[PDB]
Amino acid sequence: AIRMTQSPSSLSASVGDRVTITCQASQDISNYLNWYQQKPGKAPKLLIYDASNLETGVPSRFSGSGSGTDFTFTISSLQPEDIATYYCQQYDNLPVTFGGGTKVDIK
Amino acid sequence: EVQLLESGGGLIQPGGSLRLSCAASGFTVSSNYMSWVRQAPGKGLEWVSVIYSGGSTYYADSVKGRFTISRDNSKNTLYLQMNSLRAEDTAVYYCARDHVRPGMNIWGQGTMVTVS
Amino acid sequence: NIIRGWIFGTTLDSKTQSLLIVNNATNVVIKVCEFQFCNDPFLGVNCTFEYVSNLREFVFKNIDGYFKIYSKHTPINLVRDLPQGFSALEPLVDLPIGINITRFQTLLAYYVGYLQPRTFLLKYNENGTITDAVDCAL
Amino acid sequence: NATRFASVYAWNRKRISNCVADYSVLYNSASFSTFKCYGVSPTKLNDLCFTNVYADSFVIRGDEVRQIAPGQTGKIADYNYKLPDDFTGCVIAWNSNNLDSKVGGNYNYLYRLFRKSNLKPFERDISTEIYQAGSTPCNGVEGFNCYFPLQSYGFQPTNGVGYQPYRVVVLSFEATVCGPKKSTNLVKNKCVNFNFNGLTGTGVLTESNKKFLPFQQFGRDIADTTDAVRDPQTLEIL
Amino acid sequence: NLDSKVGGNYNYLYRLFRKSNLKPFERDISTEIYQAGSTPCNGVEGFNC
Ligand SMILES: *[C@@H]1O[C@H](CO)[C@@H](O)[C@H](O)[C@H]1NC(C)=O
Ligand SMILES: *[C@@H]1O[C@H](CO)[C@@H](O)[C@H](O)[C@H]1NC(C)=O
Repeated sequence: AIRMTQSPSSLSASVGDRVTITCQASQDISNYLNWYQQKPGKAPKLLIYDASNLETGVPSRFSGSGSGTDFTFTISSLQPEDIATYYCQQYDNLPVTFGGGTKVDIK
Repeated sequence: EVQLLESGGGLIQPGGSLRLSCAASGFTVSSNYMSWVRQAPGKGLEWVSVIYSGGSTYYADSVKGRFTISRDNSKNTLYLQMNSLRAEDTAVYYCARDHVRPGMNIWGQGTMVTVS
Repeated sequence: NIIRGWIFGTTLDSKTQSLLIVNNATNVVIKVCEFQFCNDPFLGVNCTFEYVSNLREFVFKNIDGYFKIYSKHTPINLVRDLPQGFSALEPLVDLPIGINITRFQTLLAYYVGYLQPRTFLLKYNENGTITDAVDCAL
Repeated sequence: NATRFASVYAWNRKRISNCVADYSVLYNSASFSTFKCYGVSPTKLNDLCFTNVYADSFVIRGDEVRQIAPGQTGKIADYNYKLPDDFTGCVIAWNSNNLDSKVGGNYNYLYRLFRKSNLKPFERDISTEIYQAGSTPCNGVEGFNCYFPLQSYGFQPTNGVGYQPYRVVVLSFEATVCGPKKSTNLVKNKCVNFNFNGLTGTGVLTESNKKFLPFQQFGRDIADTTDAVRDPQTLEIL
Repeated sequence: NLDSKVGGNYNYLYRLFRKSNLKPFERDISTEIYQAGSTPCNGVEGFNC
C-alpha cells in the first residue's frame, strides 16, 4: 500500500505570508493527488485535484504543483479564514491513502 | 440542490452491528463512484470502502470481511453495513461522492459511531 | 468454356457462409465468405477460408465436415448426350470447411446426378487404377 | 510485431484459422514481462489442436496488467475488457514506453471510465454516448452529471513503471489450427517402428518397385494389409 | 469449518509441476526447482524456474 508523508505537521504564519506544505509519495502516483481543507468540525472540502488543478470556486490564492512522487501545496497570501487542517490523498491506486495532515494557525 | 445527508450513527457495544444510511440529492448514486471515509477523534482521514458505477466493491484491509457497502436505486441512498464492531472503529463516518472529474466531489457531514 | 463456377450453401443470401468456386479464365478461386448473391448471379459473356490457384466430370460430397471434390477430364466428340464408357475420377480437393450444404447452383449443357448408398465391386489393375466396376444391386 | 495498437475500449480481434501454429516463437522470447496461461501449458501447446484461436490486442497501464485475468475487477476488467472465469488461453504483456509515450504526452490511447454495468466476457463497448450520471438527462451535451465516458491515458516517458504503456496480446483457444509436429530422418534395411501420416506399424522399409499415382499414399495387399507407403517429405515409395 | 481461515489458510500445498506422472502409491516430497524452460535453474528460482 502507498504511504503519503506530509510536512510540516503544524504551521503558523502571518496574514498575507506565503504558506507552502509538501507531500511525498512512497511510490509514483503520476499526478493523481488531491488536496482537502477541513475547517474545525466540518467535513473535508476539496480544493486541489490532480496535483495542480484548482476546483471551481476556490480562491486564486491556493496553488498546487508536482508530479511523480513529490508534490507541493501553496497559499499565496494567507487569510484568517484559511485556518484548517489540510490533507493530501492519492486515489488512482488502491487502497486510497491520506497524508498525515497539516494544521494551520494565524499569527 | 446537490448535498449528502447521512444518519445512523450512535453508541454500540463491541462486536455489535450498525448500518449507516447516506441519502443523496442532485445525482444518481447507482451511476457514480461512492466512498466511505472515517476520521478517528484527533487523528487524520482513513479510507474505508468504494463502490464503482458498475457495482464492484473494494474495502480497506482493516474492515475487510466485517464492513459491507451497498446502495438502493429506488431511494438513492448509500449504505454501510458494519459487523463485528471494535473499539477502534469509533470515528465520524463521512460518505462522499468520489471525485472523478471537475466539480463532482461532495462530502457528507459524517455521523458519530461510538463503539463502547 | 461457358460453365465457370459453382455456389454451395443453405440460403446463399448473405445469412450464412456459402462456398463460392470461380475459375476466372486463368485463376481458380475458392471462398467461403457470407456472400450476398444476386437473383441471377451471371458473369459477363465473414470469411473462414480463401484459396487461389471436351468433357469434365466432378463429384462433390460433404462427409463429417469435409467437402470432397473429385474430378476427371477427357476429350469427347459428341453433343446430344453423355458418352458411353467407363472412367474413374481422382480426388483433387478435400476442404476442411465444415460448412453443411443443402443446396447449390451453377455459374455459366450439363448433367446432374445424385448419389445413393450402394455397394460396388471395383477392379484395380496392376497399375493401381480402376478399370471396371460392378454395382452389387443392379 | 504490429506497428499500431488499439485503445483498450476498442480492442482489436484477429481470427486465426487454418494454419500450423509455432508457439516456440513466443515462450522462447525474453522480451515479455508478463506471460500467464490458463487451462493450458505454454510448452505443451505445439501438441494441441484447436478449432479457432483468437488474438486480442490493446494498450493499458502497467498497473492494470493484473486485471487481464479471470475473475478480476477494476476500471479495465469491468468496463473495457473482461475475461471469463473459465478462460482457456494465455495473456502476454510487455512494456512499450519507448513506442507509445510521447514527450508532450500521448493521448491517442483511451480507456472507458463510466459504465452503468460491468462488461460480460469478451464484450467490446465502443460507445461515445454521454454518460448520464445525474437525475436529469444529458441529450448528448456535456456538463454536470453528464460526462464523456472515455478517459485518456497520459503516457509520458517520465512516468513510473506502473504508468507506462504496456502492449497486451490475449490468445483464446476454442480443427484448423495445430502445432508443428516435426519429423526425423528415416533409415532403411533395419527393423523400425514407424508412424507415417496417419498409420503406424512395425517393419523394414525398403526401396520399392511400384509406381504409385501422384495422389496415392498407402499401399494395400490383397488381404487388406498395408504394403507400401509414400514418404511425406521425399517423393519416394517405400 | 476446520481448514478454512478468514485471511486464507495456505498451510495445505499441492505439487503443480513434475517431469513425469507418479507411479502408483509413489510419494514425492522433493523441493527441487522445476525448470519450465530451456535455461537451467541451478537451484535458483525465477523465470521458467
Ligand atoms: C503401367 O505403368 C507402366 C509404367 O509406369 C507402363 O509401362 C505400363 O504400360 C502401365 N500399364 C498399362 C496397362 O498401361
Ligand atoms: C521439404 O523440405 C526439404 C528441406 O527442408 C526439401 O528438401 C524438400 O524438397 C521439401 N519437399 C517438398 C515436397 O517441398
